[PDB]
Amino acid sequence: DISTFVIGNEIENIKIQFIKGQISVKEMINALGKSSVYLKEFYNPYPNI
Amino acid sequence: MLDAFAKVVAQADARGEFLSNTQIDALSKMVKEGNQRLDIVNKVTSNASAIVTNSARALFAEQPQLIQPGGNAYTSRRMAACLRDMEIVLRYVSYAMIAGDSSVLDDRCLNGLRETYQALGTPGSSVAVAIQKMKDASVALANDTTGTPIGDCSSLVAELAGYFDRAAVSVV
Amino acid sequence: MLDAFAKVVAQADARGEFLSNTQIDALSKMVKEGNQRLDIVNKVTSNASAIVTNSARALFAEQPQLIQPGGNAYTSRRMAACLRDMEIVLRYVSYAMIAGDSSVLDDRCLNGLRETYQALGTPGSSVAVAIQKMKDASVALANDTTGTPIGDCSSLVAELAGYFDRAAVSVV
Amino acid sequence: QLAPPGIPPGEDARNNQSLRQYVARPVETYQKRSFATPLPLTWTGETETVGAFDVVVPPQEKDLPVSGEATSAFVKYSDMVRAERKAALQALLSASAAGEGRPTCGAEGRKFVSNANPVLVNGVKCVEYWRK
Amino acid sequence: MKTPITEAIATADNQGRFLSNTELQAVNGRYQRATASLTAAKALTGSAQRLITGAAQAVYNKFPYTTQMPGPAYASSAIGKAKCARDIGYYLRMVTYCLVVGGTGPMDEYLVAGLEEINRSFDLSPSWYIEALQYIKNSHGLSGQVANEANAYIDYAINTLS
Amino acid sequence: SIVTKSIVNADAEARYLSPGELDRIKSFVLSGQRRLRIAQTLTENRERIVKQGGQQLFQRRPDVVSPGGNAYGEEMTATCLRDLDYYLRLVTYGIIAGDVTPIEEIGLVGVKEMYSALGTPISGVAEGIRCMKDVACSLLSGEDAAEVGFYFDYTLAAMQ
Amino acid sequence: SIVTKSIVNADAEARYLSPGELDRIKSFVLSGQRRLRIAQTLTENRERIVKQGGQQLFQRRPDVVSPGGNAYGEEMTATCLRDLDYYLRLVTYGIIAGDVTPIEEIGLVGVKEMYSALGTPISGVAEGIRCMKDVACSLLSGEDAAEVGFYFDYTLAAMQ
Amino acid sequence: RDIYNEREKIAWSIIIATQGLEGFIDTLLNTQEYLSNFGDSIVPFQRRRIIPQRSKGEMPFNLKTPRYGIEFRSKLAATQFSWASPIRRFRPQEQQPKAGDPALFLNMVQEMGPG
Amino acid sequence: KVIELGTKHFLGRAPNNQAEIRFYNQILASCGLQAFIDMLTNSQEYAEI
Amino acid sequence: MQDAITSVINAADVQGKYLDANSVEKLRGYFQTGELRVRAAATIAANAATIIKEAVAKSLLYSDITRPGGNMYTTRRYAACIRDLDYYLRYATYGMLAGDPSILDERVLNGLKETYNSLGVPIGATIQAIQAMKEVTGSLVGSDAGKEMGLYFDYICSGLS
Amino acid sequence: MQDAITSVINAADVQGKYLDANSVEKLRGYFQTGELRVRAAATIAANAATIIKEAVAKSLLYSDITRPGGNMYTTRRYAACIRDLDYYLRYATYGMLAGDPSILDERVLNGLKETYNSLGVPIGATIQAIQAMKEVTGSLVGSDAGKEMGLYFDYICSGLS
Amino acid sequence: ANVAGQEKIATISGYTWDGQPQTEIPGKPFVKSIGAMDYMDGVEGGDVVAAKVGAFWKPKAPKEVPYKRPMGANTPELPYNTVPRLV
Amino acid sequence: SGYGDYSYSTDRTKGHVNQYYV
Ligand SMILES: *CC[C@H]1/C(=C/c2[nH]c(/C=C3N=C(/C=C4\NC(=O)C(CC)=C4C)C(C)=C\3CCC(=O)O)c(CCC(=O)O)c2C)NC(=O)[C@@H]1C
Ligand SMILES: *CC[C@H]1/C(=C/c2[nH]c(/C=C3N=C(/C=C4\NC(=O)C(CC)=C4C)C(C)=C\3CCC(=O)O)c(CCC(=O)O)c2C)NC(=O)[C@@H]1C
Ligand SMILES: C=CC1=C(C)[C@@H](Cc2[nH]c(/C=C3N=C(/C=C4\NC(=O)[C@H](C)[C@H]4CC)C(C)=C\3CCC(=O)O)c(CCC(=O)O)c2C)NC1=O
Ligand SMILES: C=CC1=C(C)[C@@H](Cc2[nH]c(/C=C3N=C(/C=C4\NC(=O)[C@H](C)[C@H]4CC)C(C)=C\3CCC(=O)O)c(CCC(=O)O)c2C)NC1=O
Ligand SMILES: C=CC1=C(C)[C@@H](Cc2[nH]c(/C=C3N=C(/C=C4\NC(=O)[C@H](C)[C@H]4CC)C(C)=C\3CCC(=O)O)c(CCC(=O)O)c2C)NC1=O
Ligand SMILES: CCC1=C(C)/C(=C/C2=NC(=C\c3[nH]c(/C=C4\NC(=O)[C@H](C)[C@H]4CC)c(C)c3CCC(=O)O)/C(CCC(=O)O)=C2C)NC1=O
Ligand SMILES: CCC1=C(C)/C(=C/C2=NC(=C\c3[nH]c(/C=C4\NC(=O)[C@H](C)[C@H]4CC)c(C)c3CCC(=O)O)/C(CCC(=O)O)=C2C)NC1=O
Ligand SMILES: CCC1=C(C)/C(=C/C2=NC(=C\c3[nH]c(/C=C4\NC(=O)[C@H](C)[C@H]4CC)c(C)c3CCC(=O)O)/C(CCC(=O)O)=C2C)NC1=O
Ligand SMILES: CCC1=C(C)/C(=C/C2=NC(=C\c3[nH]c(/C=C4\NC(=O)[C@H](C)[C@H]4CC)c(C)c3CCC(=O)O)/C(CCC(=O)O)=C2C)NC1=O
Ligand SMILES: CCC1=C(C)/C(=C/C2=NC(=C\c3[nH]c(/C=C4\NC(=O)[C@H](C)[C@H]4CC)c(C)c3CCC(=O)O)/C(CCC(=O)O)=C2C)NC1=O
Repeated sequence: DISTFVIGNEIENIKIQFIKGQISVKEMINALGKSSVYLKEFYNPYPNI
Repeated sequence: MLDAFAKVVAQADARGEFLSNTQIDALSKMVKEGNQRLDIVNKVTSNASAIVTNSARALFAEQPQLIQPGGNAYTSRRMAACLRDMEIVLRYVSYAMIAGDSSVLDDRCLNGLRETYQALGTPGSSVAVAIQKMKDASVALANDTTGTPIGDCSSLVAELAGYFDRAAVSVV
Repeated sequence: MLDAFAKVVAQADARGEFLSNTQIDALSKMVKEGNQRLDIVNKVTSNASAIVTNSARALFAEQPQLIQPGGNAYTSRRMAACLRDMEIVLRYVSYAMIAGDSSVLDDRCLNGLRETYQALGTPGSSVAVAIQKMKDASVALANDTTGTPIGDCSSLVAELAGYFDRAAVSVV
Repeated sequence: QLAPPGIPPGEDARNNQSLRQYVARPVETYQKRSFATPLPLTWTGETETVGAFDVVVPPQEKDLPVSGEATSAFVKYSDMVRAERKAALQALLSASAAGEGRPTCGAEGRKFVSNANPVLVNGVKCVEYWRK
Repeated sequence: MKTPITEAIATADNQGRFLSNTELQAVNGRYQRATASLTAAKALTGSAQRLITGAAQAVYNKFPYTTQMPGPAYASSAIGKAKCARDIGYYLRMVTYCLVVGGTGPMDEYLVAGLEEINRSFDLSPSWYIEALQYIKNSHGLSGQVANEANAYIDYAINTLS
Repeated sequence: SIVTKSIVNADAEARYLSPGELDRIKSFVLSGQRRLRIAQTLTENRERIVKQGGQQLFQRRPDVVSPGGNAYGEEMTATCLRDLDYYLRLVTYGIIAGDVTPIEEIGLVGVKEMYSALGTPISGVAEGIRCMKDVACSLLSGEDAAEVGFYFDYTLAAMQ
Repeated sequence: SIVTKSIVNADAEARYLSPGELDRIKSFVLSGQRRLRIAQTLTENRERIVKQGGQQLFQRRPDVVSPGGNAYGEEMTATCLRDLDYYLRLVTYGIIAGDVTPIEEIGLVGVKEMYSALGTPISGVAEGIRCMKDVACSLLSGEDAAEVGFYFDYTLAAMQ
Repeated sequence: RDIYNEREKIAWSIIIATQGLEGFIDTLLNTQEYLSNFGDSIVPFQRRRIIPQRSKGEMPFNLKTPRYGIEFRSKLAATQFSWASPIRRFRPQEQQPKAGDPALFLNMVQEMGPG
Repeated sequence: KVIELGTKHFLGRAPNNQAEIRFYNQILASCGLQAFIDMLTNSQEYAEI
Repeated sequence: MQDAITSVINAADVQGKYLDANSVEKLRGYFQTGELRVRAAATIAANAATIIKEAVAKSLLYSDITRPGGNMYTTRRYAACIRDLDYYLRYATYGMLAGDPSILDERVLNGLKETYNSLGVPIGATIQAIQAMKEVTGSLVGSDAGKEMGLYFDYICSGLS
Repeated sequence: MQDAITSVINAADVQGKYLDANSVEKLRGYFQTGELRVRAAATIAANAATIIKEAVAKSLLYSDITRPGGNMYTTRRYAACIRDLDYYLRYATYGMLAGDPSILDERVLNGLKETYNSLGVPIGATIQAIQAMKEVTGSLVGSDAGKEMGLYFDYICSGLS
Repeated sequence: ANVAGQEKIATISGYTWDGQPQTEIPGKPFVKSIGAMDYMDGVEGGDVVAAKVGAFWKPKAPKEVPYKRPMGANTPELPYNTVPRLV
Repeated sequence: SGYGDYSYSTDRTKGHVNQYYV
């Protein structure tokens, strides 16, 4: 769950957009994977390998 | 039985804490309406028999089966009970309107009315249609000037209609 | 409501037969204690308010949630009801101790107490912990010397503790 | 058999009710009325109470003395480790050897840890089956 | 809950009648009395911590034996002083609730119903709380009808304690 | 830090820092001296800032220190002033770093969860931070106060 | 444990337990009941044993509680009584195990190093153990006291 | 006495709603059932609660019906742990010691007296 | 590591169990290298193989 | 995961056996306590936040670990640890409903000590917080359900130590 | 190594506790079965060679592993494997006397799979020979002692697999 | 939910301490109270510091439309001589 | 590694040892 490693205003517009039925599951997952949260957790602390 | 002033205090004792200033200007503004609210309840209690009889007459001109022989509205006593069941809900809606909170409405009027009407075989949907027809006449009668200063009362008639819909969904 | 003497008679009428001599010297022994039993109930009724207040004080120094705002022991009426609910169980335990049988304890104290506490939302396990803390103080106060002849009372304080445990398992 | 509870027999209100406004009657029993709850028998000789004559205080620590087999066999066993026990005590007492090396733990802590069990070290042997 | 609203409703329901002009006037009195009571509630909220500490100190100065005598009922130890301050805060909270509500509805429900049972069992003198309430009445620093309305709910608690 | 953030944002794209990022790093290292001066002024006036912010908070929110409030009692009030001191220290860190990374990584990520688990109203903390912001900006010049309140505003936005 | 030690001593030689070792295991399991009884008596009289041993120690060795002694002060005296309780517990373990393996593996291996690193005189601990031995043997029968002091004597020998 | 069946509560629920509490228990006390058993001169009581030879009874009416039931529990029953800001502890571990703590022997050193 | 190299060169095998490692670790603890060599060569295992 | 029923069926099936009298014994034992288990699980679901709050307040709220330098100093770490305690409570409730701690082995304890050691989380403080949570939980659910829940709480503490 | 008594004493000592009622329960349980354990150990010491001979004859004596190419073809390998089976039987007897399989962990199973894998010894055939030895041993010592011995036989087989 | 309650944004109906759903009318679960504050504006985010929700820079339109427009082809056609029970 | 970063070296805290008198 995200709430221990985010402030709260990072993926809010992505959540509101999916709850309204504007984006599919795949678009929400794609937008989720290219957020600043994913960059901070699984890209910055590790090597590319 | 609570009024709207009682409700914030009953939620303030629970946390054991003083009312902050935002709750206080929420309450002074509410008070500052004040006269409008009692103008509303004055208009409903001045015309209560007319509301009830016109709603019942529209109900039976609409649904003739209740006064058909064998209907639930049959017999001199069952019509007399149906006449002022509606007047009971009108009385408790006016109590909840003057209180600012639907605490007297839930506690003595709508508490256990559903299985009361189930145990008698009374169709609760027709009671709800009667409640809706009393509601329409009450909000129609509420927003006329009739010698009152001109202003907006919209947030009060929305609450008055909300009490009627709360009564209508709880019966059925 | 039976005493221990009426127990054997109520089981003697059922078979329709006279009490044999073994039941009789079972009963003359029970008479021959006699004074010890009333010394026990005298010690509990002399100190009843102390037992109840010290047990309640230990209960709230232990479980502070009941007196926390929102708790089951909050305000002035719920604490007043909790104070002497314990005094009711102490009274009926003393009645059952003087009777020699837990027939008055089941009839008019423990009969329907569980769904009474369920219908109110009262936590029955905390009532049981309060019963246990009254029990410990009562058996501590029972076996003490206060200008009384030295002897053993062990079979009586075991029965006194058994009444308390019967009250404690039936509430929860 | 009988009409539902409370309903006066013969004057139901659902008699000729239409199907488009008929309400199903909820079932009601006498389970919650006070007269219907089961009492103790107590005429068949069954009082469901508790009192004197059912109190028992059995001792579990010193219930009463223990068997002769355990006693005789403890005396037996004690007549078996006595020689070796006194020999071990004798080996401990006069085994007052000196130390060597810089102390690691206060003034003690020299080459050997005190009271270390030697059988753990010397009791595990390297064996070569078909030895060299 | 005793408000001017709910007692008017209770008087209309006892006859089983609609709300007459009697009830509407009784409600209108609450409405043009409320403006000073809400100011009293704001002002007693703002000065709360200071008044509780001063009232506890005034009780300790008037009755010095409460800080010296050993026993659970006295404020000789630290938990006793904490519970004494908790009780004074309870009294001030009920006074503010009665101020904003408009009658002695909250404190009748929360404080005085079964009050002397506690003072008799837990062996607490009501004169201590009387001395605290007299300090709170003397030291709230209000003026006019704000003072007249706060004092009138203070001495109701004083009258019930006596 | 601005340098760190520029380096990561350039690292994800697998490129060196463009001349814009280097320009901005240069401008930052050139302003570092007044950044340290402003951090000085805010740092060594901490007692007055915390005290006067605590006052404005307790006058604006009397419920938190009212009988039973979250900060009710001597110890709880001391703990609340401790929290305000924490946030002032974080603001000084952010001022010297040139970016809210220190403030946000320490004290903002998961602050709602913590304060909900503690039973503290987050709006009271926001009020305290706003009061401290006014008190602290009162002691700075025009441009300095503008740049310093820049971080108090971010801390308030994150703490809604 | 006697069973454990017999098993290891038979394991090193790569043989099953001879009938002598099995005889001794049998005699041990037969005496286990009075072993548990003796452990009961010593176990549940621990307060008097520790108290009266501490007295005899402090009267025999006033220097350890004299001003500045290792056990000087309330806290140090409490810690010394704690140590005596440790050793009484170990003696009960050894009584039920039928052998000093529990006592020696816990509390005897490296005891000199520990007490030298702590600055405690080991002779004082030996005196305390002897005093506890007398107090504890006073509460047993003749044969029981003989068998129980059998372990106190080993603990004293190891603690020279 | 107990209610006969649930239809009787439906029957008498209406006098409260129309004629007030004052007209409800007006009609209740002027019944033949009240004047038959208690008259004007006798405090009422539960009639025939116990069957004579039996021990057990039929749940006296204060226990049978408390102040509120299931209908109102959902609304004004209390709770545990209601975010209620208690009086704090500051040292919960020091209150009772652990196993190897020498704090258990502080009530023993006075007992050992050099005299 | 010095303990394993000692047993390998002077006894032709690895350390046996954990109790053997405590015996040599304390010899290296207080006496040092030359005392460790003396315990190995003067052992009863050395004498018989 | 396998509950009591699954474990009995597996023990019977791994021998080609039909469910005999001992399996019936265990199955009846589980079926008798199921209703108490459901009651306890409902009550625990009702008061999870207050249980965690009270356990943290009694165990590590004012100690030095919440102070600068402690493992749970910053707000990130405080939130992370309260989330961990929520995990422990929820999985103990699952284990109590199932009557079998295999879910704790599969979903909680597998690689937990190693994660805590790599992160630097103090194990003793965690075990003490779980012990404090056991107190409050047994308190709230009564004696029998408290012993049931304490079984799995102690299982987690033993797997963590 | 630790037996049942040592394990109980350790569990009690690791908590600063005195031996309470549950420890007494376990200790009585061991003391009641000790005499049966001694009887079984004596009987097994009496007939070790015949047990190993019969297990080898029923498990792998005429299979292809004893022919050219199989593990244990030559006389060296046959002797080595019968010595291994003797080890397993002796250590299972030790574990049965102690009532605790820790000796099997410390003296037998530690690094055994790795040695067998480096040598090329088939693990399945070894487990089957141990299973056949379990049959003969339970046969010779009767039902209760056979279940006791089979506990540690299955422990060895699980540690080897 | 406790945050939403504590900051006076809205009351969320939860459960009782023993796990049963809260409700003001015992028919269905999670039925909450109403009145006098469900119809007040400018208190959408009350007690939240500087909550800018909507068009905060101005007061809002007077909210009046007290007339009924005949619905053409969109009047909800219901059955005659009966009541739509449920749906 | 970031800003709020735990180190045993910089941990002056009795969290790894339970000294509950501090
Ligand atoms: C528009 C009329 C609708 C209708 C009414 C109806 N009601 C009944 C019977 C009863 N109604 C009640 C209701 C109340 N009692 C109360 O105290 C309160 C205050 C909260 C209410 C709302 C009761 C107790 C009865 C039974 C007693 C009686 O009336 O004699 C009846 C028929 C009478 C009978 O069932 O014998 C009718 C016809 N039913 C409809 O068809 C209309 C939709
Ligand atoms: C230590 C106090 C525990 C506790 C008590 C508690 N009880 C209630 C409410 C009631 N208790 C009864 C009980 C009895 N009535 C009887 O006639 C008898 C004789 C056999 C008993 C035991 C009843 C009828 C009530 C409801 C009436 C009322 O008290 O107003 C209450 C709260 C009051 C309420 O629910 O509004 C408490 C607090 N509860 C605890 O938390 C303690 C463990
Ligand atoms: C016995 C009880 C009792 C009362 C209710 C009041 C009745 C009343 N209402 C208003 C005053 C008012 N009454 C209304 C109400 C309305 N205007 C409309 O156009 C709508 C039809 C209706 C809304 C439902 C408004 C809007 C005002 C105030 C004018 C304003 O706010 O601009 C005033 C003038 C004094 C004042 O403004 O405060 C009075 C005496 N007095 C009483 O003694
Ligand atoms: C009003 C009621 C009432 C009473 C209870 C008795 C009180 C009382 N008890 C005893 C007599 C006694 N009382 C006790 C009781 C005790 N001794 C102890 O050490 C225990 C603390 C305690 C047990 C609970 C015993 C044991 C005897 C008799 C002495 C004996 O049997 O050896 C006697 C002496 C006469 C006799 O022995 O019969 C009297 C007058 N009298 C009364 O008028
Ligand atoms: C407009 C359509 C319409 C209907 C069809 C009926 C449907 C209907 N029938 C009955 C009621 C009944 N219906 C039957 C039917 C039958 N009896 C038998 O023996 C056979 C099975 C079958 C006749 C061939 C009976 C016996 C009753 C009476 C049931 C009773 O009193 O318990 C009732 C209950 C109300 C009442 O008692 O009248 C209703 C709603 N009503 C309607 O409004
Ligand atoms: C609803 C509002 C409310 C009131 C009024 C209230 C009073 C109250 N005060 C109590 C105790 C107490 N009250 C005090 C207070 C004082 N004693 C002194 O010596 C001082 C002079 C004085 C402080 C000014 C003390 C010391 C106790 C503890 C007494 C005991 O535990 O025996 C107790 C006993 C339960 C407990 O231990 O907390 C109650 C119920 N509780 C409430 O919930
Ligand atoms: C020269 C560098 C070097 C070091 C440091 C070293 C350490 C080392 N420490 C050991 C054990 C140990 N080390 C400790 C240490 C500690 N326990 C604690 O709780 C503390 C945190 C910590 C002390 C500060 C303990 C208790 C053991 C014994 C383990 C056991 O008996 O199971 C052992 C096992 C050997 C034996 O004692 O038999 C070695 C080899 N070896 C080396 O060559
Ligand atoms: C560096 C970032 C950071 C922050 C902010 C932080 C906060 C933090 N605030 C705490 C308590 C607290 N904080 C408050 C604060 C308040 N009460 C109010 O009413 C006001 C709204 C508010 C003051 C403005 C109170 C009263 C407590 C004690 C709560 C209790 O113990 O019940 C605690 C628990 C005890 C402690 O201080 O160690 C932590 C860890 N930790 C961090 O690492
Ligand atoms: C379902 C079973 C399960 C558990 C339990 C689990 C724990 C777990 N705890 C973590 C961190 C953590 N856990 C804690 C916990 C604590 N700090 C203390 O002082 C206390 C003793 C303790 C709480 C009682 C803290 C502070 C961190 C953050 C470490 C850090 O940010 O460096 C992390 C790192 C992930 C992250 O937060 O980014 C994981 C994966 N994962 C799982 O899958
Ligand atoms: C390459 C070196 C080598 C040898 C020698 C060897 C021997 C060997 N001899 C065997 C059996 C046997 N060997 C004999 C031999 C004899 N009976 C007598 O009386 C005579 C003295 C003797 C013949 C000269 C018998 C009877 C068996 C079967 C025993 C039985 O199954 O009971 C078996 C078991 C079954 C089998 O043949 O696979 C092996 C493995 N294996 C090897 O790898």
